[PDB]
Formats: sequence, structure tokens, C-alpha cells
Amino acid sequence: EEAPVRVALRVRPLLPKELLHGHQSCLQVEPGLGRVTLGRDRHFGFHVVLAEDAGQEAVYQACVQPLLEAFFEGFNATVFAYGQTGSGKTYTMGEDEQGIVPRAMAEAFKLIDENDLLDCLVHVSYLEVYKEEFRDLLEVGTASRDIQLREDERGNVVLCGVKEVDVEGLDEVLSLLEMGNAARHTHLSSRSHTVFTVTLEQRGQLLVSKFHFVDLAGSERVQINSSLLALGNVISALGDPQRRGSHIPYRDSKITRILKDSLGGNAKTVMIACVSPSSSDFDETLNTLNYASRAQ
Ligand SMILES: Nc1ncnc2c1ncn2[C@@H]1O[C@H](COP(=O)(O)OP(=O)(O)O)[C@@H](O)[C@H]1O
Ligand SMILES: [Mg+2]
Repeated sequence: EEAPVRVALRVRPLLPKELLHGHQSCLQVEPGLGRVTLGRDRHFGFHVVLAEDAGQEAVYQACVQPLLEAFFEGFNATVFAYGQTGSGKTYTMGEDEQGIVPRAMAEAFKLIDENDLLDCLVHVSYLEVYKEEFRDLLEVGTASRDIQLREDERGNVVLCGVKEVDVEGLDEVLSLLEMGNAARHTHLSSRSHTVFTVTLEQRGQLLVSKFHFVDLAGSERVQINSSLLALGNVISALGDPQRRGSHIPYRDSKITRILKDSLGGNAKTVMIACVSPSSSDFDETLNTLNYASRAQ
């Protein structure tokens, strides 16, 4: 009933603008060996390695589709995109160029239709976290002070003050995403995190599970003073045989608290670490490769 955080690396193509500025690829990517080489000498393996020619459907199948199955069994699941601004986190998460969220939701509604013995309800929330304050992207608006994050006796995360919207189909999900994304604007989204949470309630007793799709703030850098370092500390602890049997340090950030029942342990979690191949990005790409390695 227990599982490790799975780490995928997704390397995007060199963009036309990077090529026109004279940059070249610094990455040799070997997807069928599960590894990459940075520069001459730096080798990194990961559970999944996706090269520049892996399309969106391939990413979804490799990384995500197995989570959707656990979610329907009553497990909590989280997929989060990590990496520097410009590396492809939003393109990947998608919230045939569509990303993970629409693919996962299309499949979820088909599964609901297939399991005809169950009476299922799906509802969604969409939240932004910026400087440890929440904004509810689905609400006409809500004071940050009025949103609170709590935990029940059974260890379940409980949101207070957050709008939950029942959804019966992909079209309704897409409309809510469109609305929330427009509301986000009116502080630079590369600097904030977003969490789209899908809750599935199934009855023959009630079985409730959560699937979080997380597009993180940019990882670029100028102990544990940032939400990304808090997340790193949590996933490092989960991946370390000496630390993983002890208390996992979720309390240090709202991003790890909101995911506390969804991150490692009895839940299923995938981190997609996105990297630019550009030589101009070498240092931040190394940072990302090292961060992702700490989770394994
Ligand atoms: N796998 C990919 N294939 C092609 N283009 C991509 C890929 N990933 C990202 N891009 C492009 O790169 C740019 C940066 O992607 P974006 O998703 O905004 O990054 P981030 O959210 O990490 O800042 C966008 O113009 C996007 O369309
Ligand atoms: Mg983005």
C-alpha cells in the first residue's frame, strides 16, 4: 500500500529564439536508457526520461495515466511540474498539443461512464499560492485570510473557504480552467504555484480521493526559506531510507501542507522535471537535474 515518488525528466526542444541567439544543446538524452548526460561528464538517470520528440500523449501515458488508475481505486495522486521558467512546465501540465490536465480529465469521465455500479461525483478547485497566500481562481473573489488549510483526525487535508465546482464533463472542466486562468492576471505567474485539485467521491460507504495537478513556480535561483526548497526537503526525505520512516517535514510551506495526504507515503506521486537543453541554461539545468535526483 506504499509507493515511492516517481521522477520523470522531460527535455524540450531548443526553441527558435535560442537557436537564433546562437545557443546549442548541452544535453545528450537517452530515453530508452532512462538517462541524460549534461556537458561532457555529468550523467543522470531517472525513472522516466522523455526527449524532445516525445509528444503530449506520450508524456501522459508514461507519467500520468497510471496515477488515474490509483485515483479511481481511492488513492490520492499528485503530478507536479518543476523547473526553471521557460523549461515547459505549463506546456506540459496543460491547465494534439493539449497537456496533462485535459487528457486526464477526458479519461476520468470515460472511466466514470464505464463503472456503472458506482455512483460518482466529481468536483474541482483551482488555487494559486503566492508568498504563502492563497487565491481562489474560481471565485468572484475571496480574501486570502479567509482561505485556511487544516488537517482532520485521519490525516486528510481539509480546505476551508475554497470554492468546489461540480463537473460532469471535459467541456465544463475546460471552461473553468479558462475562467480561472483569466482571473489569475487581474505579480508574474512564473513566481507563483497553481494547484488544480480534482476530488472523486464514489459510492456503491463513501470513497473519496484527490488528484492534484501542480504547475510550480520557476526554480531559478539568484535553510528552507522558499516553498520549492520545502518541497525538495519533503521529497528528499521520502526518498532517503534513513529519513523516510520518520516524520516527513510537510509543515514548512502551504504547498507541502496542501499536498500532505497526496505526496509519497500511501499516495501516488510523479514529479515531471522540465529542462531546457540550451547551453545558455546550463547552470539552471544542472540545478534541476540535481534537485530531481534528490527525490530518487
Ligand atoms: N516539449 C515542448 N515542445 C515544444 N515546445 C515547448 C515544449 N515545452 C515548452 N515549449 C515551449 O517553450 C516555451 C516555454 O514553455 P512554458 O510551458 O511557458 O514554460 P514554463 O511554464 O516552465 O515557464 C513556450 O513557448 C512553449 O510553447
Ligand atoms: Mg508556466
